[PDB]
Amino acid sequence: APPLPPRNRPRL
Amino acid sequence: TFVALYDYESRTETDLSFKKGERLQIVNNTEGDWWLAHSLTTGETGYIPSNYVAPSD
Repeated sequence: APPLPPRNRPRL
Repeated sequence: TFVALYDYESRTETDLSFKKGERLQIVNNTEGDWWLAHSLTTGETGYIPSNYVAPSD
């Protein structure tokens, strides 16, 4: 399976 | 709508797990590589890796 992408930028 | 190309098992509580062939509605796709999706098959909603799904009919 494809590599998972990094998590999204958390919002503040 | 989108369809899953692979299965995906949630890695955090607010992810959405899904199966290959499952139809998903994309509800937010502006926050990064992880999209908020609503499963049309299970009714559940959570984040998914956008590279595991593709546009469907």
